[PDB]
Amino acid sequence: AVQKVVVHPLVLLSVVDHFNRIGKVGNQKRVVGVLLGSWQKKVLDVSNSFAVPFDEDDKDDSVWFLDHDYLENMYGMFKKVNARERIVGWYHTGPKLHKNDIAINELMKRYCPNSVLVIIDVKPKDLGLPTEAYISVEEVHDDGTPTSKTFEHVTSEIGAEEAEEVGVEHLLRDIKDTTVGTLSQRITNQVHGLKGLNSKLLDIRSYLEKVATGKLPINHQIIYQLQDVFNLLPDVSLQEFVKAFYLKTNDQMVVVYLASLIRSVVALHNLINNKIANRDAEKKEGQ
Amino acid sequence: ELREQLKELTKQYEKSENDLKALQSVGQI
Amino acid sequence: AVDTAEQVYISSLALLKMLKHGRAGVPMEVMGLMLGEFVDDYTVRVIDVFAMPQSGTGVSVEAVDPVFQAKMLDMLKQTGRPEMVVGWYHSHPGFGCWLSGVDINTQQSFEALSERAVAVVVDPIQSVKGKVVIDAFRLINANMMVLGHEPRQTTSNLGHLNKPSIQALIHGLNRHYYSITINYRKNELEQKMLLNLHKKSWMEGLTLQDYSEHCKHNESVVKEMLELAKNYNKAVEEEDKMTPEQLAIKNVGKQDPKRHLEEHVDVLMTSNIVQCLAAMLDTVVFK
Amino acid sequence: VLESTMVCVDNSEYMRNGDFLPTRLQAQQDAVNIVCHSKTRSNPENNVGLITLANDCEVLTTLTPDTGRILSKLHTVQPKGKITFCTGIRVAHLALKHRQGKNHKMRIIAFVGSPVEDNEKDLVKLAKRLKKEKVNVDIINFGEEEVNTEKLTAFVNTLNGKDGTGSHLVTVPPGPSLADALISSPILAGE
Repeated sequence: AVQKVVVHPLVLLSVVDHFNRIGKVGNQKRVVGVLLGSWQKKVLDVSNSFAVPFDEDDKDDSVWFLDHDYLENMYGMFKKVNARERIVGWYHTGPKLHKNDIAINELMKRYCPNSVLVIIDVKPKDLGLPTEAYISVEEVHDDGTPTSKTFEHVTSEIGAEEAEEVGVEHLLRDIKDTTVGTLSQRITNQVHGLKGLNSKLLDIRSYLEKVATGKLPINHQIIYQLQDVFNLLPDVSLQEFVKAFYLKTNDQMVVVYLASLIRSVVALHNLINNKIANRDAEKKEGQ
Repeated sequence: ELREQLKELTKQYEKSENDLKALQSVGQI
Repeated sequence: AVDTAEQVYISSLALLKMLKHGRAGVPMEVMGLMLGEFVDDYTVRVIDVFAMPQSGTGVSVEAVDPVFQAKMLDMLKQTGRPEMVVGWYHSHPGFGCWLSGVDINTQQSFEALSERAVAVVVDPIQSVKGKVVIDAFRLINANMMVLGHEPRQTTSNLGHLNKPSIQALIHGLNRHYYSITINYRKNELEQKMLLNLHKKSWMEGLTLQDYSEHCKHNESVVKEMLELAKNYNKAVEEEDKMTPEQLAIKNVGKQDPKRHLEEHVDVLMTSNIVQCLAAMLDTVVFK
Repeated sequence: VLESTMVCVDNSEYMRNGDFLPTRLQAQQDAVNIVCHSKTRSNPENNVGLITLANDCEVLTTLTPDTGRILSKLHTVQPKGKITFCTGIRVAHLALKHRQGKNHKMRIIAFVGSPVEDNEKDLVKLAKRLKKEKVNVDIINFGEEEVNTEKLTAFVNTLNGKDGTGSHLVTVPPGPSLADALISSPILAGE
C-alpha cells in the first residue's frame, strides 16, 4: 500500500502533451500511459511517464487493446537512459474512473507488484488538484458478498525537483503572483479550503439526492460513513467549549496587541529617522 | 592464413579500442 | 543566407525535460535530441526532447547512438509525434552556455544530415526559479570567416539577445558559432497545472495548528521579543550619539534588534491572526 | 506485400480434444507455426501478433516481425473457459488500428473451431463494421463442422458483400494434424 504519492510537473506536462498528441492524431476522449518513479519510504514519487498505444470501445467495457510489448520496450529503453526511474504505475486522462481500470491495473501489476493509478484530468479545474491517485485492493465485504478488486484512494499531491521547480517557476514567471504576503496567501488558502469543503458537501448532497430519488441503490458502507461524519460534527455552544474558545482567543489577541504595539513603535522610529534625514538634507542644501 | 591474420588484427582492434576509450577520459582532483 | 532573426521556440515540456536531464546527470554533459519542425526560414519549434543513454563517462558528448535514436523515433511516431530531429541539446552544469570542441564537432555532424539542426546548451546549475540559463547555437563556417563574410543576415533588430556573456565570447562565440534567440510557447493550459503546483488541499487550508504548540511558539517568540526590546533600547540610545560608523559598520557581525523585532512581530502576528480566523470559520462551518 | 496480421487462437476447454493428432492444442500450435512461417517468408516487413480467445479474451504478443516470441508465448498456453470471439475480433481490430505501419494491409486470421454462441445479428453487424473499416479476415474452423459453420459462412459472406474477396472461410473436418489443409488452402495458396 502507498498512503502518499507525489506527481511532478514533468509528468503533468507529458500527460497533457500525450492527450494533445492523441487528440490531433484522432478522437479517443482518453489516453493511457505508463508512469515511472521512485519508492521513497511509504511515499511514491512518480518522476516521469511515457505514452503507450491504448484503445478501447465505449459499450462492451471489455474491448480494449493495450500494447504491453511497446510498454516493456519503452520501459527498458528509459531504464537504459535513467536507472532509478522504475515502473510505478499508469495514468489515464479520464475525467473519472472507468470499468476497464481494474483489468488495466492487473495488466500493469504484471509489471509492478504494487501499481498505483493516477487519473490526471487534463481538463482545467478550479477547486482541486489535477491528479487523483488510486491503488487496487481486495474488498472483503462484511455482508458476505464475494471479495472483488476495487480502487482505493491514496493522498496525491504535486511536488517538484529543484530543476523542475526552476523550470516551472520560469514558465510561470509572469502569471504566478508572489507579491501577496504570507498573511494574504494564508487567507486565500482559507477561502480556497472553504470552497473545497463546499464542493465535497455538494457532491455528497447530489449523491444523497440520487439515492433518495432512486437512481442509485442504497450503499450501506457510504451511509455508515455519512452518519459517522454527521455524528462527528461538534457542538460549539456547550458553555465550556465557549469558555475555552474565549480564553484562547484572548491569549492570542494579547500577543497580537503586543506585536502591533511593537510595530507601531518601530514605525515611529522609522518616521523619526526619515524626518531627521530630511531636515539634515534640506539644511545642507540651504548651506 | 587469413584466419590467424584477422584474429590477431581483431585482438589489436580490441586493444586499440580500449586505448581510445581510456584516452577519452580525464582525471579527477 | 541565415537571418539574424531566427527564433527557437522551446515548449514547456521540452524545457522541463532538458532541466530534468541536467539535474539528473551532473557534471556529465548529458545529451539528448530535440524533436520539432522548421516551420519556416526564421522559426524552429522544439516540441519535445528525449535523452540518450549516456554510456559510461560523459564529460564529453558521446557520438549519438543511432540504434537508440532510431528506436526512439519509431516508437514516438507509433505513439504520437511524427516529427523529425531539429537538433541536439546537452548540459553544461555551471560552465555557462558555450560550446566545446567536441560539441562543435557533433554539431557539424548534425548539420551534415540537416543544415538547420540546432545545438541547445542548458545550464541546470546556473538556472534559478524564474530564469533558466539556456542558449541555442549553430556553427560559423571557417571558410566564410576567413573569406570575409558575416554568416548572419541582419534584416531585423533582433540581435540584442543579452550582450553575449564574456564566458561565451572567450569560449568561442561570434567566431566559430553564433547564438540563436530562444522563446517559449504559452498555452494557458499547461500553465494551469504548473500553477496547481504548490497548491494545498482544503484539509491544510482549514486545519488548525496544534494549540499547545501554538501557545509554546507564542511564549518563546515573545521571549525573544523581550530580549530584542532590551537590545533595541540599548541601540536607539547609542545610535544618534555617534554616526561615524553607524552608516554601515555598526551592525555587521552584531544583531540588529529592530530588524529581528520586526521579523518576530511579523511572524507571530501572521500566525495568530490566521489561527484566530481559522478557529472562527471552523466554529461556524462545523457546527 | 506489406501485411500486418494477428492470429486469434481459440483456446477453450474443448482444445483438449484429440480429433486432430495429438490434440487440438498441438494441432493449433503447428498451424500457427506454419502460418507465421509463411508470413515471414512473405515480405519480411510483414508483422504478426497473437490474440487468445477465452474467458479473458487477451492479447499475448502485439505486432512483431520476430516469430520465436510468438511461438514461445503460444506454447505457454493452456485451454480454459469459453470463447467470446466478438470481443476477440473487436480487440483484434483495435490492435490493427494501433499498428506502427499504417501502410500495412490489415489482417486477422482466426482459428475458431468451437461453438460460437453469438447471435447472427451481432455477427453480421461486426462483419459490416470490419469490412467498412477495411480489414479482411480469413477464418479457420475445425471440430464442429455443423454447429457454427453456417454462422461462419454467413459472416464471411456479409464481409464479402458483392466483391469484398478479402473475407474467406476454411473449414476442415477431423483428421490428421491441421497442417495439410492449411498448406493447401486458398489463404496460404494466395501468399
